[PDB]
Amino acid sequence: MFFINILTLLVPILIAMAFLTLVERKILGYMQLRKGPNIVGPYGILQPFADAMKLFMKEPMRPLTTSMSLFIIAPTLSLTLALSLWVPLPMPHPLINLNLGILFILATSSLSVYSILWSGWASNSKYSLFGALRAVAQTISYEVTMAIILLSVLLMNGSYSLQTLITTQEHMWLLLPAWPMAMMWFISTLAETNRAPFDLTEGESELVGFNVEYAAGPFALFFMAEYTNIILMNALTTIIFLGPLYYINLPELYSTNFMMEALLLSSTFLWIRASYPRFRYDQLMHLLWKNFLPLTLALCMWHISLPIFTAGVPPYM
Amino acid sequence: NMTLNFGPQHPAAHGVLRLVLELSGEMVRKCDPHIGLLHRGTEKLIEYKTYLQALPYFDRLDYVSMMCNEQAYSIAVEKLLNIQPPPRAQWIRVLFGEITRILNHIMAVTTHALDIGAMTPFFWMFEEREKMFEFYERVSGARMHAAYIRPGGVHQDLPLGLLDDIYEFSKNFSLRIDEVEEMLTNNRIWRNRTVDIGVVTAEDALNYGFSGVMLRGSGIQWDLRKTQPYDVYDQVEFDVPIGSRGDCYDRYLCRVEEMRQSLRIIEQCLNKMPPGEIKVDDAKVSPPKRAEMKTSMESLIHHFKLYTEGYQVPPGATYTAIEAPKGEFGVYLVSDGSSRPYRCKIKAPGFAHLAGLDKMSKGHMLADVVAIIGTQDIVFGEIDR
Amino acid sequence: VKQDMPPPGGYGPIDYKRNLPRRGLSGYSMFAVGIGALIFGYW
Amino acid sequence: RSRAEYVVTKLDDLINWARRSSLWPMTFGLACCAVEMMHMAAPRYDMDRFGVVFRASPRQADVMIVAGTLTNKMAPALRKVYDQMPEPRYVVSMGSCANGGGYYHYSYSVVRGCDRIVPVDIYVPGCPPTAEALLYGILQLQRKIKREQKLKIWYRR
Amino acid sequence: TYKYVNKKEQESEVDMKSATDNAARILMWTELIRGLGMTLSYLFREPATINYPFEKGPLSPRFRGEHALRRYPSGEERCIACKLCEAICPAQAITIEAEPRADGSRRTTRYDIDMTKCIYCGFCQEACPVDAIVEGPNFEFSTETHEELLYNKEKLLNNGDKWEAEIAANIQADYLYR
Amino acid sequence: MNLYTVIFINILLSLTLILVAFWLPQMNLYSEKANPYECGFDPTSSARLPFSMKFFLVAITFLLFDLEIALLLPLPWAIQTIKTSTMMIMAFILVTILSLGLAYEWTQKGLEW
Amino acid sequence: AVIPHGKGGRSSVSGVVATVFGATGFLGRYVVNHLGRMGSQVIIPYRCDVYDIMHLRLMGDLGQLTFLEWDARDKDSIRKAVQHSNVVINLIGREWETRNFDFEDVFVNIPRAIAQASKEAGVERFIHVSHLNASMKSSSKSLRSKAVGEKEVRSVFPEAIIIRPSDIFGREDRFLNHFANYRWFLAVPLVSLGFKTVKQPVYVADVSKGIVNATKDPDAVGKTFAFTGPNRYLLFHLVKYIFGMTHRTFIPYPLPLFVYSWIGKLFGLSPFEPWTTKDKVERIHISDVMPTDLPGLEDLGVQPTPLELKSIEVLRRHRTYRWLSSEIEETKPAKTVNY
Amino acid sequence: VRPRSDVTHKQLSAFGEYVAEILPKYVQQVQVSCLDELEICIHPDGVIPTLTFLRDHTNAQFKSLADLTAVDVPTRQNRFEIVYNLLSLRFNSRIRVKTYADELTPIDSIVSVHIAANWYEREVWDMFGVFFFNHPDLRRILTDYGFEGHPFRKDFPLTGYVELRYDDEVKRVVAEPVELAQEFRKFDLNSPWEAFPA
Ligand SMILES: NC(=O)C1=CN([C@@H]2O[C@H](COP(=O)(O)OP(=O)(O)OC[C@H]3O[C@@H](n4cnc5c(N)ncnc54)[C@H](OP(=O)(O)O)[C@@H]3O)[C@@H](O)[C@H]2O)C=CC1
Ligand code: SF4
Ligand code: SF4
Repeated sequence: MFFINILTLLVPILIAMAFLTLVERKILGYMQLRKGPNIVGPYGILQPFADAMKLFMKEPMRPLTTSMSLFIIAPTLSLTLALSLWVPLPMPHPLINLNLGILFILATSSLSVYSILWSGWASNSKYSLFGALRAVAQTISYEVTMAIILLSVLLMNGSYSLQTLITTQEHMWLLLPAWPMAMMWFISTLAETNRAPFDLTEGESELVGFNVEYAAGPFALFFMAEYTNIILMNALTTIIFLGPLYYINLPELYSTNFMMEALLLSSTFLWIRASYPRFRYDQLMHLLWKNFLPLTLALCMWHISLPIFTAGVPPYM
Repeated sequence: NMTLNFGPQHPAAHGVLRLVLELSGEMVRKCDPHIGLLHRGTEKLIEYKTYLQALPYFDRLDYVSMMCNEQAYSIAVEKLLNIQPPPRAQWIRVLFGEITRILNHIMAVTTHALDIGAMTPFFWMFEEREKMFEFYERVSGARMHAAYIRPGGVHQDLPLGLLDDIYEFSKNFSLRIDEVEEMLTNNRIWRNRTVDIGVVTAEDALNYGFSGVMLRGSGIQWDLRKTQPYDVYDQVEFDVPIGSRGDCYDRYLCRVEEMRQSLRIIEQCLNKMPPGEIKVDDAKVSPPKRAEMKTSMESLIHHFKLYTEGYQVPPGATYTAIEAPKGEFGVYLVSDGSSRPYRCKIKAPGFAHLAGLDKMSKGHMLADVVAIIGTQDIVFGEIDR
Repeated sequence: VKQDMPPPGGYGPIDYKRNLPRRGLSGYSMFAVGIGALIFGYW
Repeated sequence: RSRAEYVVTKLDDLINWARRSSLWPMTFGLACCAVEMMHMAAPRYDMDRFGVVFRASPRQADVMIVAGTLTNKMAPALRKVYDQMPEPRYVVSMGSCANGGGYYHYSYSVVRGCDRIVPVDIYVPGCPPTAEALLYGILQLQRKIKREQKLKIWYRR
Repeated sequence: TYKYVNKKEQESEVDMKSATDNAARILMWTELIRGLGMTLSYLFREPATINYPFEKGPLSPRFRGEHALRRYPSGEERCIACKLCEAICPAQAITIEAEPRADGSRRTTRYDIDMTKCIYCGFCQEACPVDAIVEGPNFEFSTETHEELLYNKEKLLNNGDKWEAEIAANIQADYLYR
Repeated sequence: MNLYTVIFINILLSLTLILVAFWLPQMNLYSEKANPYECGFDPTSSARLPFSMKFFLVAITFLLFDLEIALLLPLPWAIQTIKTSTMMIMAFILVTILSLGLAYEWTQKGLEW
Repeated sequence: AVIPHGKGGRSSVSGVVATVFGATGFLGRYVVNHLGRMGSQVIIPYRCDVYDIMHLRLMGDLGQLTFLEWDARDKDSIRKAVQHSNVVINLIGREWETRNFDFEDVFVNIPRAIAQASKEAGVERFIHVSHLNASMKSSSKSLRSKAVGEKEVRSVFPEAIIIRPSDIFGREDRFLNHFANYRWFLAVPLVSLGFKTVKQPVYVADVSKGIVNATKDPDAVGKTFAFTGPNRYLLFHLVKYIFGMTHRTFIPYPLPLFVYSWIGKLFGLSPFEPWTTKDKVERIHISDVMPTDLPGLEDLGVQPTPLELKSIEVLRRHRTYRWLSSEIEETKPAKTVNY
Repeated sequence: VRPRSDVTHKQLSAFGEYVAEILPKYVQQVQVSCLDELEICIHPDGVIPTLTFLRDHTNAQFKSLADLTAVDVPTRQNRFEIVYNLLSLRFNSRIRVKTYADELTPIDSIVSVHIAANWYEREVWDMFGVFFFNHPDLRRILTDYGFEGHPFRKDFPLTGYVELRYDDEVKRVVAEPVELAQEFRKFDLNSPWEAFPA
């Protein structure tokens, strides 16, 4: 039964991963006055499966100058961490409820920065290092504010367990309070998934990036990872800040609304991508260290003070 | 320092540029652009081809502003023949010349964004661009590479429905500029990527021979369309969009204004196009009409000789410059009395601009260079020739 | 005789100037919205 | 149906469908023909609909649409990018400049065709080969990819 | 007549109200939200793409497309080998050699348009006195092998016979203009 | 264990994918197909040579700010501490002193890439 | 015939219309290269899908290379291929007896039918290629079967040249790559510790040029040339040398062949292309025969090219980034054995 | 017949005299075409001096270099005819200063006077072979890296002497002497009858 549950979480998520790609190629399309992929299958539903098969069949290329492990470990790590981080998400009931759940999500995300570092060293191709060193920096920087923003949240939740927020948000979303950080969580979620406004990790016009020397299957796994993440981080926004209504008698309306909010915020980063030009490498770090980190550290203190003098210290457990 | 080709196949270069960089980390210290990847021998081939059979070559030098290019050869050859195009033809060349500057600017503004990372502006305008090519195809038969503007006059009369269709496109086009206007002109992300990047001082721009929006962007007031009015640019009213400071933003804003000013010129041309003939009536210079060559001997002889041998323009040499969308496009045509030219130096607004990349991209990151090439509107056909 | 020409009286007028609309909520009013959310949210 | 032959015919039909449905062309445009495809990528004739999505990294690309003249200075490169593309790979030569020398055939700086440099699968004709015309050529590549029977040949080899 | 773009006419001194409006613009990304609205708007517009095989992008009569050699209604091929179509071809594409046919008429023994050499200028359409060589409407003639693109008299005459009905209609529509 | 079960399936799923990816596809590999890759011309350098990072002082700081965060992480349990006054007095001092570290990072060329 | 006009390069004519049935091969690729360079008309019968023969298209000029669909079991396909050729070159061969084709077929059965038809057609000359040192009694079924063929084809086609090449040295060859690829294997087995099986490699091009020269020379009729090489080698130096250029450790450990023939049997089972072959193994330890015979290279006009000279290009792909820049001069040469 | 204003043919003519007078050490001929274009002709040594006077003279400011080109008249002893076309945004007029240079008698470089010429001078060396002293970095711009011969010279074959193809044997692109499959048909076009006295 546990395996059944393991399958129920991973298989559906992976399929959702696939169709996000399709949805990204139609919502971007209609925004740009074009139908998008509808000719393969009905309305393009078979389109994600089609290139998956093309990608795996095409010859994986191992560059003459390439490590053969820091090359194959990197995608495996990227897919493994991203699919793994869905293990504790408390859609209604979580699967593996962890008392220090949010620290698990923060730690697992942090490990993905290596895959970028390992793939870049493995490729030993310019246009790759230039992509990994800047990339690791972006990801790491957007971790420092990412973590502080969560610590502010937790202090108003009382615990690190993601399951507690379902009881914290039984009367109001944590967006109303703490909206200023939501925005800053959303922008940081955009950086950590290397999506558009912050896609310098792999800029195409700039260093076509970390994936240039990777093809076929090796390419797909990260690929899958990114998109699953795209969902996971959006889902964490939909639990931590937008709290779906929870009724203990019927758990699925929690998951039904979790479904609706996650899809809309997942739709939002798709919409952000088409709408904005990409930021400069230093313009990106200028935002986090200058614009956001002082806001976050100060609002972090406000969230240690709001509890005490408003006699609202949250109940542990 | 490090060296990256940042070269061919990049999605930043047009596909045909080798920009050997000397990146110190991310900052770029020196650029040594290696053009020549699309040198086709355009000017050594023209010497072996008659004046009409060399027109086509001029539609392929800057391949995004075809007709304005072929208005520079047409004006040159016409000068050397002391012949002038008929009144309707001159309006048609000005009508097609501004459709080409809207077409080049949609090319330059949207592809610049494609390089920076904004995807959607390209798709919205490119649909508006095929609407425009249709106008080329409906008047010449080729979507691009028309060959419509002939050394004397233009080749065929406008079909009977084109001016109504150009009104409907021009009527609704400005909202389309307004729409990318909102999506890419105040985005802090665009401004940051474009503002204060590649500033070029006024005297430096004149000294480097920039001569284009690059000249106007830094505040120098020079438009060959008002200063030295070629064709009818003396009977149409427009405002040159001079920018103030020179950052890649002021240059973008100028390019968006010229699209708007060109709609003002296109409006006047549709409102005031004269009834008349589209090609000069000298059979010696412009071919005879299809019915005439099939019923009058003097016309068949003139058709046979013009197509087989040529105009035989009188010996001389001229440098004729017109304001092509990129900048001053000039042809120095040296002519012996023969029907085929002796030399045809195509001055390309672009050979001068690409030279400026090293000076303009000074103290700038790898990413800034992508914007610097984008704001020169460089098409390597014109530079490589 | 019949050649493609502007309609009699000329064509109508075409707009070229930017028509970007300055439509938005005033800044003070805007601040209040977010501030109010926080103020209430905290309570 | 039941026959090791039928299973091997159906499965390539599957393998061929995947390659046919998702052809990722390479972001490599020379001269002007690249514009006449930027029009194919554009809204009147979307290419994505058919599956194709421009991807710069040769390493992640299935079709190389050579657009424009291949000068004798870009030849040594085209071959490199063709050589660095993943194995399943196809070439579409667009433009009379590329399939044959076109205007500029007799130039000293132009290779008279990309067929001299890279093996070419479909030749799309026209000075600016129209954008539908490229789309017909890409669709003709898809007809060529459907006909290929790699698994059948391995079985009866 | 000139026009300043990006030139600030004057120094508006900050007024709290102004400052707030601005600060709000930076803090709550107001202009960024403006941009998102534009793209959401189009998402709701009808896409402009055409089913390519089922629907075709419109081409009017002058479209040059693919070369064809026409024949008189009687059945006598129009070309009389004057060979000025060869003279005016910019790319040297057309190669013509002729000899008096047995009938005694002038005709071309070999007429070879190298389409890869041809840049589809349409001057040949222009130059022909009998208008035997025409730019036919078809643009879809992509070929697997380079040799197929080279065209001899028999392919062009066959191309002419296949598309004669539309070629005649197209020339019918545009001849007054020429 | 329950976590161990999930994780090994997670690695298995990824290792399964990569394996298929390398053995199913057919492969033919002349050099120049595997050679390094820099836009179509020879690299013209080692592609691993010393690469300068203009972000010299930003990098060092991140590490210091990370640690502060660390110290800021125990807060959730420390909120319930009976003292409260000392808690906040401590936490506010930590956040303020690090932020000043940042302040000096800004003031100095650090964080100015 | 076709009078030879031109300057000598592509777009010129040499007048050799030649069916070449196994062109897709490693040797083949080279044969079509020169034939195409010279300007000869080359008909390439092929069975593999068009995708795989694309590599042959750019070779040769337009209308100079013609590809025909052909099946070995179907006699009619061979019939039409040689219809209009005047030179037929046979390079049909394999190392792994495939499910539907036996060594006899690939070497003796098929290459007969082919020359047989060629005669019916009236082709001026047929060149048949069989492995060097091929006794009708040689251990490897392959070599013996090949020997069987060179006899037969002489009765189907008299005065048919029979070049008999040694194992070939070239990029994409086995002789050199096989050993270099033993890297995957931690230890590199070598029967008799790689001794007493002196081997003389021959560059592929030399072989190709030789073959081509045959097509255009009256001196070769019924000749059984033997392209051999510029220097012989005990398998030991060869193996190490290879590993030397590859810059990978060399660990020669002797392996009793009786057991090793078994290892060949193992890989030999591969459904897909077999890595090694029982018939291979024997061949590898089958000593190169001495050079007393109608000479090949030089005799046919090409001076052999030493192995060390081009080895760097063949073995480069097997090196690691660390050694990629390393050059031949840095490395040492192997030693020959006039024995 | 084109409309011609003699105002210009008079203005430009006068200026020509003015330049000539001011720079008599180098100006050999100064003509105005029937197309109202001035074309001071200077001894090659006057390259630096004549340009500088035009770039920096209050009564003749010629700030930008429109183009630098070299026609090649093989008959002429001095084969090349370097032509510099300049523009004066202040006086809205263009002038052309043309000098003569033989193959191995180099001209001075004006990169100092106008930096626009940095590239065009490299273009003239690559195509015609004229050499420019004191040039910062003269090196082929348009031709291939290993190209031998200067292409726009009238004595260079159009098709050239080398063409490129990929050779499998050597797995690398390889030059070969040009072999063309349809030579450029050299139509003779000049008519045996003249047009006017000119
Ligand atoms: N080291 C060497 O290479 C040596 C080779 N030789 C001889 O030279 C010849 C060429 O060798 P090489 O090129 O390496 O051989 P390959 O393994 O490269 O194959 C040669 C060609 O034969 C074709 N072929 C093989 N089996 C069949 C079949 N059953 N039906 C139809 N065609 C077939 C193959 O076509 P496809 O792949 O399409 O099936 C291939 O193109 C061989 O015959 C061999 O006996 C002699 C001495 C040394
Ligand atoms: S083919 Fe016609 S269009 Fe395509 S590049 Fe050559 S010239 Fe430009
Ligand atoms: S011009 Fe018309 S008629 Fe005269 S040859 Fe060419 S095609 Fe035949």
